[PDB]
Order: sequence, then structure tokens, then C-alpha cells
Amino acid sequence: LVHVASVEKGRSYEDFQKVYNAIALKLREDDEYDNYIGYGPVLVRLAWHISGTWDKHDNTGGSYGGTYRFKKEFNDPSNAGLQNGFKFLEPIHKEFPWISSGDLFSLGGVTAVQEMQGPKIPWRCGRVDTPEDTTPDNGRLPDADKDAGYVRTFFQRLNMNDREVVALMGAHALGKTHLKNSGYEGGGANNVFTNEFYLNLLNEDWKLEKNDANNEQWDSKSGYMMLPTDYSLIQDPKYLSIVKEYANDQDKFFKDFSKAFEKLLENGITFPKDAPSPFIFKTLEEQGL
Ligand code: HEM
Ligand SMILES: Nc1ncc(C2CC2)[nH]1
Repeated sequence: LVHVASVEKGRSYEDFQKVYNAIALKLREDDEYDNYIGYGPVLVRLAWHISGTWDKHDNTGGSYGGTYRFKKEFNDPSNAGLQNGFKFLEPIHKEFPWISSGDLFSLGGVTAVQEMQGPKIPWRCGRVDTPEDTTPDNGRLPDADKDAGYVRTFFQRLNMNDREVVALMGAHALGKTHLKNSGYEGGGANNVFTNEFYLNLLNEDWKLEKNDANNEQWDSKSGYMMLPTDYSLIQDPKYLSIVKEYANDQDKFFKDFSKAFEKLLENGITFPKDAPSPFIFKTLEEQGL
């Protein structure tokens, strides 16, 4: 099964920078969302969930087809809460109806990371909407109540190795869990992209507690939390080494996250030899906007 990137007709870097800017401007404007966290973290989560359905074995799922717009995927229990991100992007799509859904969802994640002072994430256009019957079934996104072996095996389906997994999980520095969405509660409620996930893992005093949904999670007296799958990154000795590396090198984390996140968002897509090079968008701050 082959998905060939097809550039939206006649569009170039400047068109996509305009879409980026519209997303970024709305991120700045709609600041009250989720007790003043803003929409950044949920947009990152959305970009990950639309990509994380991919299966390397048959090239089903993935960001290309924009299938999150269809009920089956929209209503995946694993996607509870992401409707907020979709609603945020609706007026963007209305203004720029020419962008494909997969391009919009993935660009939303890139824009959020960058606007939250994260690394630059190169981004490529050309995802093409595919029909409702191409929507992957529910159950391809990961469970949070599992151990390191589960995480490692799960991510093999996405063609991610240990370093890539540990780098991607650093996104859990952003936002928070919500009991009604996932059965977990708490989080740093941060909207600035840093390597603090790793510092928190290594430096906090963690206690295994049950939350009000009767699920186990690790809590610190400082008020942070970790999912069992997060905590597994310090229980497994291979993951632990990488956690220590990223806790001790902000730049290395940024560079590795950028590569892994672009890869995640591009899995399943064949880029023609003459496709445009990846775009690196300027932030609003860099543009003086
Ligand atoms: C084993 C892998 C993973 C598991 C089990 C997992 C699980 C979860 C859960 C349960 C939540 C809370 C949802 C809610 O209650 O609203 C969450 C939130 C979040 N996840 Fe993950 N996740 C994983 C990997 C990732 C990856 C790879 C990324 C991105 C690179 C990511 C980005 C986020 C973000 C940004 C949030 C916060 C969303 C918000 O504040 O609304 N996650 N994750
Ligand atoms: N450390 C940590 N694990 C999960 C979270 C929240 C969902 C963002 N924070």
C-alpha cells in the first residue's frame, strides 16, 4: 500500500507559512483553554494520535489520509479530548480550505511545538485525504498502564527504536492528563517545551498511588505525575541511560525530538524524488508578529 505525497496545487513555502501563522496567532489568542494552558499541548497530542495509528507492516493508518475527520477514529476512546484540538483547527481549515486534513493536523503539532519554544521541526506537505473506508480501527494507540517491554514492542510497529521512543515521550512535559479523558489526573500543566520530563523522572520523589478512577500512577510531593509507561523509562536500564542523557543535554533532546517527531508525522508517506525539501517555518517571534 503506497501513499505518494502530492503537493497542494500550486502551493509553496509561503502558503504554508501563512497557515502556520494563522495557527500560531490563534494559539496566542485563545489563551484561556484548559485553565490557561492554551491549545499547544492538545495540538501536539492530536498530531501524535493521527500519526500513531500507523502500521509499518501494511502501511495502514498514519497521518497521510487525514482519517481522524471520520467518526470511527474521531470517537476512538484513545482520542478522548482531542475534539478540542479539532475544533481549534476548524476555522483555520475554513480560511485555508486547500490544505489537506493530514497536512493541517500534522502542521498543527509542528506549529505548537515551535511556538511553545521547542525545537524547529522540518515539515513536508502533500498528505492527501483518503475515503472513510481507509480509517483504521480503534485500538492502535498505546495503553498507559503497561511496562517497558510493552512500550518497546509497541513502538516497533511505528519503526521507532529506544532513543526515538525516549525522545518522543519528552512531549509529556507539556499539558496534563484529565480524569474524564483518560482515567489519569495531574501533570505539570506547562505550555513551554523543555527537557523537564527527564529531570522530573530522575529528581522527584515518586510514589505509586491510585487515582480517583482506580488506576495506578506515580505522584510526587511536588505535585507532578508519571504514567506507568513513563516511569518504565527509568525501570528499564536501556531506557534509563537515554533519560539521563536528555536530562543532561537540552540541545541533544531538542535535536533528537525534532528528528523523531518529523519521522512520526511522515511515516507511511512516499516523497517523490522531485518533491520540495522540508520546510522550516519561522515562529511568530522570529517574524516580529
Ligand atoms: C506509551 C506511549 C504514550 C502513552 C501511553 C501516552 C498516554 C497519554 C495519556 C493517557 C495522556 C492524557 C490524555 C488526557 O487525559 O487528556 C497523554 C497526554 C499527552 N500526550 Fe501522551 N502518551 C504516549 C506518548 C506520547 C507521545 C509519543 C507524544 C508526542 C510526541 C505524546 C503527547 C502528549 C501530550 C502533549 C499530552 C498532553 C495533552 C493535553 O494536555 O491535553 N504522548 N498521553
Ligand atoms: N509526566 C507526564 N506524563 C503524562 C503527563 C501529562 C499528559 C501530559 N505528564
